[PDB]
Amino acid sequence: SMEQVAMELRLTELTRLLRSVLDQLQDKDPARIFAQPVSLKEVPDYLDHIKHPMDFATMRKRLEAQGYKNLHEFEEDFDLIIDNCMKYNARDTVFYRAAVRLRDQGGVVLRQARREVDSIG
Repeated sequence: SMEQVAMELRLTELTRLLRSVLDQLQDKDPARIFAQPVSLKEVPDYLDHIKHPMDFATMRKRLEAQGYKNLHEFEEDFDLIIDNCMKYNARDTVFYRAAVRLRDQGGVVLRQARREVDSIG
C-alpha cells in the first residue's frame, strides 16, 4: 500500500533528524568516554551493577536499523548513557563529571529537537 510508503517516508525522515541529533550529542563528548560499550573483559562485574548498558555506537546501530519509532525512545537511550555512568562512577571521577557535562550540553540540543519533531510531524 501507498499508506505504508508515506509512513516509511516519515520514519526515514525521523531517522534523518535523529542522526543529526546524535552527531550533535556525540560532539559534546570529545573525550569519547561514551562512544563504545563498557568493556566486559575490562569491567567483568559491570552487569551486576548496570542492567541496561548503553553507548553511542549501540544507539547508532539501532538508529540505522530505523529502530527508534519516536524521539522519546531515542531520549531514553541517551538518558541511560548518563544515568548508568552517574551510578557506576563516583562523583569525584572524570567519568561522572563527563556525564554531568553531556547531560547539561545535550539539554539544549534535545530542547530544539522536540520542537522540530512536533513542528514537522
